Amino acid sequence: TXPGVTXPGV
DNA sequence: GTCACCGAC
Repeated sequence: TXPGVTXPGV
């Protein structure tokens, strides 16, 4: 996720 | 986080 908690995705 | 397979903590 994010960053934080990438994306999704990448 | 939650998948797509990458991201970039």
